Amino acid sequence: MKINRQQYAESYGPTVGDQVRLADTDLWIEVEKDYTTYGDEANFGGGKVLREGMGENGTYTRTENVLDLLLTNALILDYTGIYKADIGVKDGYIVGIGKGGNPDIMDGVTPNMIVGTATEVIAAEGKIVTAGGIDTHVHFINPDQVDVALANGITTLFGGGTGPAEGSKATTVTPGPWNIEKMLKSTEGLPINVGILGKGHGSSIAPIMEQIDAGAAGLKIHEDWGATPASIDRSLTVADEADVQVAIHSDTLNEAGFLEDTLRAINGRVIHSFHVEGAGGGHAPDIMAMAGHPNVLPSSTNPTRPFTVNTIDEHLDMLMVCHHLKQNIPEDVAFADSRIRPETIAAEDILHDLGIISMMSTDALAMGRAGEMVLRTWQTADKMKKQRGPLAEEKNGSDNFRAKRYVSKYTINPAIAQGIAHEVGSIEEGKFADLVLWEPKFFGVKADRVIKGGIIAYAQIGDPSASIPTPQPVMGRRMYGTVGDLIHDTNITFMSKSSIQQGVPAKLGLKRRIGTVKNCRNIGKKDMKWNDVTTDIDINPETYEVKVDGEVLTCEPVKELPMAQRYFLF
Amino acid sequence: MHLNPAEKEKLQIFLASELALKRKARGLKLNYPEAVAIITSFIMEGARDGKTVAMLMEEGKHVLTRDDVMEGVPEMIDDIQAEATFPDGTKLVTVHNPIS
Amino acid sequence: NYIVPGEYRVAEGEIEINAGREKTTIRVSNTGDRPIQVGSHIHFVEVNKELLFDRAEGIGRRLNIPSGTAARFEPGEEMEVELTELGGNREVFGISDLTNGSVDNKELILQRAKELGYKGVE
Ligand code: NI
Ligand code: NI
Ligand SMILES: [O-]
Repeated sequence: MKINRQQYAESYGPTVGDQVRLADTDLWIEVEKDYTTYGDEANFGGGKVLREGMGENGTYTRTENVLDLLLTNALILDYTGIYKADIGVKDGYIVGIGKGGNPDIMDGVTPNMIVGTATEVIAAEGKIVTAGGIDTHVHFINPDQVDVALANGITTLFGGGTGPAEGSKATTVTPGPWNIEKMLKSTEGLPINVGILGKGHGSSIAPIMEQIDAGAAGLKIHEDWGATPASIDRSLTVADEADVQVAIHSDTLNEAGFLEDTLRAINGRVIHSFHVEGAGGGHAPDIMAMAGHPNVLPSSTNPTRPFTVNTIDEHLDMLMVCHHLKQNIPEDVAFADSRIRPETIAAEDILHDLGIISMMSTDALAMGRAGEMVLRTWQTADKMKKQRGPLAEEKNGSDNFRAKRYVSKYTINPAIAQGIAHEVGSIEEGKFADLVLWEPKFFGVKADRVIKGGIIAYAQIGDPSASIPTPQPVMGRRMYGTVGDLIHDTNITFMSKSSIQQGVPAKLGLKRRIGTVKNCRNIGKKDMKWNDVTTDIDINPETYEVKVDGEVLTCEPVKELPMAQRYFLF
Repeated sequence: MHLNPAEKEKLQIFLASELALKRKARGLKLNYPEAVAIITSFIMEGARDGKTVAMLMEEGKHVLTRDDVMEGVPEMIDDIQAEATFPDGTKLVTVHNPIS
Repeated sequence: NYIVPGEYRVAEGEIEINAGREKTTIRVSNTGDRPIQVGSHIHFVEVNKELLFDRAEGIGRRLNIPSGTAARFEPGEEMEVELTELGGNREVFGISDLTNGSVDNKELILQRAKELGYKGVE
């Protein structure tokens, strides 16, 4: 019979044409299409449809297309689009996007999504489901930061470091075979996908290759170790021979050469740039031109994003503290002026808005906060929507295009950059099961349910002593997927092809699923989704002005922003 | 003292409640987490006093008014449920739309 | 300009369930004592014995009510209900173990029904 839209949305979820607002921001997502058919919606509970002899099948065994887990009536939002559908995962792999139910009594059920006796049901009605966020700048300094990362729907930490060490604090590297083997062995206890980056400096091919053959997944070229052009050349040779990605922390003192010298040293190859904006480091002041090349993949760290009325002072103070800068020497003042430059941040706002920068990262505990990458990404999105207004591709008064572009910056684009695209990074069949379920009113603050490999790993859950799970205090707790030996099965540890073939996991006794990094040196800025624009970036050496397409880019810092004290205790 | 983990967990609720009370007494508008803390702490204290479940539910809706909290917070909380040791055992107290 | 997170602004229109299918209306009476709840997608011949209706028509059909919702029958209370077809493969198994196969062989279903004492068989 006739059903009013409001009741249907309240009981099942939004339909075609409905708009949902992401937290306190001013962003509305409109459901483009829908795969389920009205009247055949599947839900669980007492007296519901999913029962033996009903929309739940009861004859087929596990092998005959019977699923192992299904999220019902979820609202998928990925670079492929935004639509409401049902998610079906089996053996820890996403196997079906569509509608789930018994084809015996329902119509239009996708053949691979048969639900039977050996299935689990999770009701994601009125919840936003996103792929696990990918972090590319993590300084491994504290083992309790994995929980903070998990609280924001981050399932892949890609970095180096051996704890509270001097080099580990300064740079994200894992120098040598011994240290990288120790880190790989210690990786067993972390309930997260992990990738390890080794030191990418030296004067010979063999010492650099020894790290890749030991189990490294990439290379980092940090300034404090010495970013000489010879080191860049050696690292690039090792990389394209071994098919791994290289991350560059460009020189800031210009002691070994200007930006053009490094640009010639890379020689038109494919490289990944860390903190391309330049607050965290880089060639003062024209580093940001790397955002314009058609062969360099850009990125950004969080503490500068977005532009508020307090970034400059805190950044100056942390530069004062970490590097032991003093106010009795004017060289430190000159360094601060030449590093922290507000015009470049005001430009980076628009370049993030315009799709010039394709990714976004954290640089955890290294002038960057681990647990607010998605938070700050969506804050920047809302601020840019408020200031620069609607984009040119908007239709019917909806923000689908902006949402897709900004959600591509921390889920899929880093996966393309690091070469791990074919296992993780998006909701797509054949990929691993790393999903994050948010409530619409909490989207971007606290992940409601983080599931890795088909088993729920993290959840905002209440007191354990109550008869029901909701009663206060609700807090983030690790579920059964991060205890016992189950942690070894729901996690993927990424590893180079050459070091995988050498039986490194067997020698080390690795037990987690081993991931292979491939298809990394064949890509560029032309392959990123919605963020594939390359142009000329002009940096004025004196006025520090930024000009793009013959136009100056700047924006005014805001005093108040959403995604803020309304949610956090402090 | 002999504390099961439950008491150690509710002590955090009490701490958040007293912090929220200090913030409110200063003259600020509360946001969602500490408003939840105040409501649940009032529920727990009223249960410890010796009130019944029905009267606790009734007075749970008249502790915070909608102009003591941040803008739009009243829509955060559909209901609040808590575990409280009444004079005749532990019980679950649930109050719907506590702020209006 | 009141702000509410997660709020929806639904469009104008109405959602129809079970589009393009034949609709029937029957009379159901409960002759028992305990109240009976009946789901939406549950097949309508394998329903409780004490239900009284035209069981012959209620073969290969289900309740035309929104999914997850249920119909309630008080003791000695009768009401009119709406039924629609069961689409897809039209094979049904299990439940009360009366059909255990296709729905086109109504003779076997009715024979088993009157053998086991199901009320309303005709
Ligand atoms: Ni760096
Ligand atoms: Ni770093
Ligand atoms: O960094």
